[PDB]
Amino acid sequence: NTEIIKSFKNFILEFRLDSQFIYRDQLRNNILVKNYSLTVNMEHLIGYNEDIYKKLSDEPSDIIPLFETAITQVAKRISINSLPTFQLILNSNANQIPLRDLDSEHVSKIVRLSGIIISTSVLSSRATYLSIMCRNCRHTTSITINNFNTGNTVSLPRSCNCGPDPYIIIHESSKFIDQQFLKLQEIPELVPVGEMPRNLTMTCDRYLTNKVIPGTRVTIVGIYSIYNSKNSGVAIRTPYIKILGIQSDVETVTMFTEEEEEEFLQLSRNPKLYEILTNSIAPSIFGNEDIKKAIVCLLMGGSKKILPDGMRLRGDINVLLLGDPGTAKSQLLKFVEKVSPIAVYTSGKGSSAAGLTASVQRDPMTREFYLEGGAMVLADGGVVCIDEFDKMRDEDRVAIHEAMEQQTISIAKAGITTVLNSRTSVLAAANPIYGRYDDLKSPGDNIDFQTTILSRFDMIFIVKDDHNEERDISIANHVINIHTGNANAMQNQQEENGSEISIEKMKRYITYCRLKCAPRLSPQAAEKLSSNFVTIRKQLLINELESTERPITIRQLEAIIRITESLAKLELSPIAQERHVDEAIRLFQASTMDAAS
Amino acid sequence: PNVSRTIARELKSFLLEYTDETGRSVYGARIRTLGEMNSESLEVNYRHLAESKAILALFLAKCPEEMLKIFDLVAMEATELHYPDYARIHSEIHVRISDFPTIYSLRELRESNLSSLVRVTGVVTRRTGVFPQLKYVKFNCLKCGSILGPFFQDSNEEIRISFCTNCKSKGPFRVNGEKTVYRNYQRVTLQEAPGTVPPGRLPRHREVILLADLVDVSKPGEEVEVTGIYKNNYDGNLNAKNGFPVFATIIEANSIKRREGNTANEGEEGLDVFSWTEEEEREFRKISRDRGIIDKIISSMAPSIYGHRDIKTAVACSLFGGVPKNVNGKHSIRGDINVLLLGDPGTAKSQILKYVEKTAHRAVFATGQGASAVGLTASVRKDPITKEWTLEGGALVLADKGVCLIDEFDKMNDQDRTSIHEAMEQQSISISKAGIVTTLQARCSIIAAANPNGGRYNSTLPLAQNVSLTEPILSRFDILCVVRDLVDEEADERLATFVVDSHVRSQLNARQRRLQRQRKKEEEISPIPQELLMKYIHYARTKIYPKLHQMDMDKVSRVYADLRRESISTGSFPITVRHLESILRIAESFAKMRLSEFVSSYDLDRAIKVVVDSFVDAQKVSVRRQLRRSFAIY
Amino acid sequence: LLRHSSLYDSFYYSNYVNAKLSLWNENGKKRLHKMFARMGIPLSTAQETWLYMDHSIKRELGIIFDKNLDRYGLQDIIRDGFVRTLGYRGSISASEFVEALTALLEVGNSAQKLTNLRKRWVSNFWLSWDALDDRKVELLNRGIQLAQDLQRAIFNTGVAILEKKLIKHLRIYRLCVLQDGPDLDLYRNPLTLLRLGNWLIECCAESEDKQLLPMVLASIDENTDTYLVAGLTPRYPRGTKKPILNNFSMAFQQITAETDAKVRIDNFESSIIEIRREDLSPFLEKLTLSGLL
DNA sequence: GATCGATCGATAAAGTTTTTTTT
DNA sequence: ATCGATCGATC
Ligand SMILES: Nc1ncnc2c1ncn2[C@@H]1O[C@H](COP(=O)(O)OP(=O)(O)OP(=O)(O)O)[C@@H](O)[C@H]1O
Ligand SMILES: Nc1ncnc2c1ncn2[C@@H]1O[C@H](COP(=O)(O)OP(=O)(O)OP(=O)(O)O)[C@@H](O)[C@H]1O
Repeated sequence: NTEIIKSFKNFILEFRLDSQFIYRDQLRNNILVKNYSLTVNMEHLIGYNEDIYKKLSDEPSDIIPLFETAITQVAKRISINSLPTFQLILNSNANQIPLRDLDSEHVSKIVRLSGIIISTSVLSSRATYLSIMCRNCRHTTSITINNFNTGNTVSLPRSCNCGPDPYIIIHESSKFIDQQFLKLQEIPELVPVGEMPRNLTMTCDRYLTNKVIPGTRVTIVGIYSIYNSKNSGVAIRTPYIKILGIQSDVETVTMFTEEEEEEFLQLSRNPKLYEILTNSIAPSIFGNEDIKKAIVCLLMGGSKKILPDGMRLRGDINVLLLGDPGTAKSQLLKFVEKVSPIAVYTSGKGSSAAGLTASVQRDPMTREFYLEGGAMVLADGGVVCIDEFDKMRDEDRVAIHEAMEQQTISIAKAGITTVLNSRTSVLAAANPIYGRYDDLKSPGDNIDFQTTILSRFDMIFIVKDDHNEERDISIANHVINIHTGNANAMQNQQEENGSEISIEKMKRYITYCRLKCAPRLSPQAAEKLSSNFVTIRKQLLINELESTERPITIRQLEAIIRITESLAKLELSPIAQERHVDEAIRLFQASTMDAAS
Repeated sequence: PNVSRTIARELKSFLLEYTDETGRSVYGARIRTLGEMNSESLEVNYRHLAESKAILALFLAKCPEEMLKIFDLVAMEATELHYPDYARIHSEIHVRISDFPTIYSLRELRESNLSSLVRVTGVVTRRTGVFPQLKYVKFNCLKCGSILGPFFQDSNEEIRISFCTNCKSKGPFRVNGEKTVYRNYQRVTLQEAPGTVPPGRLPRHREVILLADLVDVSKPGEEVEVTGIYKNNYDGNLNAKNGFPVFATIIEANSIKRREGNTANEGEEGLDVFSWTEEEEREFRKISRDRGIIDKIISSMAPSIYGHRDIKTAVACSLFGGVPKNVNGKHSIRGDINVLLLGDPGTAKSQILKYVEKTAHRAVFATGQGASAVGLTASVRKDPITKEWTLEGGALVLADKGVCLIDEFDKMNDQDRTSIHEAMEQQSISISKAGIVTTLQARCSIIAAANPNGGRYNSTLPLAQNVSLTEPILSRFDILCVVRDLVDEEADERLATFVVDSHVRSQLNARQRRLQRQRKKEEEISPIPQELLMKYIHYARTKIYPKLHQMDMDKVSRVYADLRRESISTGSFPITVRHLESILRIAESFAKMRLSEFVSSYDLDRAIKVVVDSFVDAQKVSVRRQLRRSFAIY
Repeated sequence: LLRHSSLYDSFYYSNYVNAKLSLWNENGKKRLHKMFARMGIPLSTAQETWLYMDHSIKRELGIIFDKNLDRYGLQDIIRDGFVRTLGYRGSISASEFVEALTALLEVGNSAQKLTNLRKRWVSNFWLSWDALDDRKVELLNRGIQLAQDLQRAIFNTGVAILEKKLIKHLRIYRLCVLQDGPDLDLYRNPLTLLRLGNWLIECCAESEDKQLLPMVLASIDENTDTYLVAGLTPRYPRGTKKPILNNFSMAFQQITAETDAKVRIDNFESSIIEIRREDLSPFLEKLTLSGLL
């Protein structure tokens, strides 16, 4: 109402805490750079009046438009015409009833949720300012459609003998807003008896869209209003969420503040990063020092050279594990999932290997095909994780050969044939032929036939089962510490708070130090690896005279040059050194003699 | 009329003044308890239903639904005096009805059954989600009074009119948006489950319309049986057959319960009471503060089978479970215990798994051949004619405590066993075959019924020579129960004179006299009967969580280290980091049965001396030398 | 901490008020779900149903708390109270305000390790004295969020020792020796220990018409058996006609004069001393005979 | 009361390459 | 866009 409005233009130009005067001092600061938006922060709003909140929190749609018009008028005042309407962004943190209140009282009430968005759609257009002409008398009006009860808020009237529906929609003086129809999925840990999860639907506005990629946790605040589409028995309807503010966690397109890198620059000046991360990554893993160094260089990566001709160099690494059960080859892999920016966990069976890359289907509108799914289209930049590279006998091998070593797939199916980009990084952990007897026989028979998959991977660990009767009792001392008593929650808060790094700071950290520094190895260091390699092939061919066959080829040699590029991304030095590169071969030379044994 | 106003007085007296079985105000106690949880439900006892139908059989099977609407408004006043102002929250209550003495299948419905109470079983097929329903049609004119009050909309009939009490014109009726509450609505369609049916024929279809506080109680695939009313909706339009003088079928429901088992009862174990209110919870503490309960419970658990002790120690420990102890931002911890039996072909190993299926709360029995490599876990069923590729799981997502029989289906052993040994290792496994990348959560338990190639001692050599199952999948279990029977007389009669007496185990007072006959038939030597012992496992698992201490730990350090050392130089099958994890896990399983939250000293060496002997007793001829080390543990 | 936090959370320390009545762990979640459950509490706008919507709901508490007069007799809840405001930014009263200062004094960080421990409490003291002006605001809330978990932390062993049933009524006092449970590290500083006793004096705040004596506890975290043992005061259930002060400090002069083998009074308050492990067992043996009340 | 004229509302659409277990 | 049915007005 007008009276209500008189009670908001007189409130969002003098609200302040103690001499900062903030809401004029950001609205001006948001009219210079074109954004046209507010962040009210409703829990901070309550200082005026509980009544004016309660005329909002009990009734909808009317309140949003009245508030928007008041803000537009104040914005107009802070100038002296090209002036668009604004949009609001609200945010609070009460608690998130996950997906349980459905119809009881939470219809058109303010609500806060948490989910994982999986499926985006293409953009669209709805109008917000029109100009309408009649057939009979050339009448001219203008009707604005701001907020919604989707369309059919108000229809085109009959007034201007005169025939009905005399009006049309011209396209010469109009404005448009875009919706999304992105689909929210439940975070799959908090509905536990035995059931599958469900899903909802949500739309939004332009100045808060395209802020999400699928594969992230998000929190979300909004309305629970109801539409009705006539494409089921009783006159029913359907639920959806009009959303207001995605004040989620980080993106997990590199814009952020300066103090986030201030401590990072204050940490990177300390030259103790490489030895301290091996403890600070996995706080519940007994040592395993050689493997732990390989995981931090996998997550960072190398570079990508598009050198001045057609071809390119595949600048990344892909580790591979195998070993006996009970030796941490599997439980380590859930640990790399949370720390990655983008991580996918399809670790089982291969899951119908043609469906790993891309899939088509008949689509219900227009009876057509296009491309929808895939386990590799969403995992660019990050890392996938799979297992069991023995009993996928059908088609796992034919589905990763083109997927690796060029990362340029193209689907030859009934519709398109397009080379969509990929920058993926694979990771796997398998089993040999029941472990023990394989390492007590002729040392082949690990992958039963093919060496051609092994030559695409580069870095291979082989763990074993010793009987060291001394350190094992410390391991038996180690597991009873974590498993009950939970003193490592209090030990790794009394050794971490000055020395170690918590689990969530690295997710902040890795996305910054990758996306800034473009490094290059030292040019005079090229004498080192060339002098290194020539005896390794001699160390190879000293074994084949013993009637021994299989695997070392040159692709691992151009992988070590990516390995020495990896820690240069860690130290963020644009040039490499020789104390740098000798520790890198120190990691690989502990996996050169593995081919001998 | 007006005499039905007195009917509410005539039953609030007849219900609330007295509850049977020596008073105690049974129905007068379960009212306030479901008021405390704020869950909008009530029950009716069948024996009370037997006594509250004497003047009401001609008001149940004659008029089932409008009798209930006047039955609903008395239950408010039955608790308004008890809980004042309870109507200010959610303003509504509706009753539910318990079991009924009919056994109708899906086939046996005629005209005489309609507009009355019905009871039928089946299975739930394809189902929809949850919508809101208008439930109060505030009608709207255009020029006259546009508020005709919130109506009472029916089922699929679209109850409206053209003009009444305002004009007689063709002005249509519209909506507006003031104070119209919503109940929900969920149309599960039902298929007849292929149990009690003359086979070799087709299934038959119905429709079920649920109601407000009965949404999503069922899961797709699981067996249910429903008690409700019958209704008709002569829509005058059908388009599979031609239009004809026919009418459809709609079954509205008042209650729903889970699958039942061993359908031979007369007065219990068909109604899921599971409601430990007064006579149970006040009692169940003194049964927990005795000194030999764990020496009494596992002896009295499976009563039909005398046998060797250690299996009943293990299989009782399996369904008692441990704890899924979460942690900070690091790796989770398995909270499950997975036994594996090994038996001679002819000992009682197929029965303990059969008996434990009843005594659990939920189960599954996928056995032998025909177990698909995917059908255990989730699978994608393809779309119908206008739909999307959705996710319809099978066995393991339904079962939280499931039972399989992986003995030696060798032709399919190389198919499915790559899909069960990652339900434990990378626990909460789900898959993305040509669909969506998701991860369901299933903290399932696994028992097994392994079977060697012939006799139990098919070799002297270790178990890799005995079973065809290889090493690493076998190491995903905790313990190997193995049986022995060569030649005896006095131990042979101890089964032989025992099992012969088991075959000798072949109206208001007389209903309870048969119930008193049910006491003595299982209380020959009186081994703590199963009328109530299963009734507290359900809150022995969802109410109590245990913890440990630190001063009682380092005795186990040499136990893991030396025994692993003693079995690498003598390598039959190894132990790893996970055996000791199972050592402390089954330790706190026993302490959960004291209802105690602690861990004593008596439970550790108990739990040690059930694993160390059961590992060593399958080695070789040289088990005799290992037993010379054995009493050093004791 | 109600106007800061969630009227929900009373869920823990309303059982403290039922420990002020009769119970702590057995029946409370079976008991509490009528009075403090006028709804299964809605979490839609709950941040302003303990801020704002309680205009109608805590005024219903204004008309509940005279019909909960008789419901359990639980009248250690009505208090006159006092409050301050700021002009904006929400009200803050003075009842919860002293609670933040105590907890923030705790956290916020041979025989040579004690110097690096004795210098910690003086340092974290200093980040509280500054918290009395508007020149700092945004760390006052840090004590608020560190209030409502440490109480959950201090309870997490109090329910353990109460169901351990290791409180031995010897003749006059009751002896409890917390040897080692979990989470032992939060008991070096003495200010948590008086609160732990303040919860532990209330579990024995039933009738107890005879034997109204407070207890003496014991704990250890570090080397050479420091054992910052302490005593309490008995408490009246608000019916002082006999102002009982202390009987222990009189006897504390005796045992610091008789044995003289690693006994200390170096800690400041006389209600807290130190004792060695092989001397704390003959500590009570001179105390069970010396009746000095 | 019956007949004629005018106005308003309702009526017409189409399929056959990928992917699952199975023999 | 065309055809059929229903309602209103006029004879
Ligand atoms: N090196 C290690 N350090 C600490 N804990 C370990 C280590 N190796 C295994 N564990 C422990 O083993 C426990 C269970 O592991 P899990 O049962 O998943 O092993 P697994 O998958 O059989 O081993 P593998 O991955 O070799 O097959 C985990 O809680 C983990 O703490
Ligand atoms: N110890 C026992 N006590 C009582 N009955 C027994 C015992 N052992 C066997 N039986 C009886 O023998 C019958 C045969 O079933 P049994 O348990 O031998 O199958 P099984 O050999 O275990 O089958 P599988 O080897 O396929 O598991 C059972 O019905 C059971 O009643």
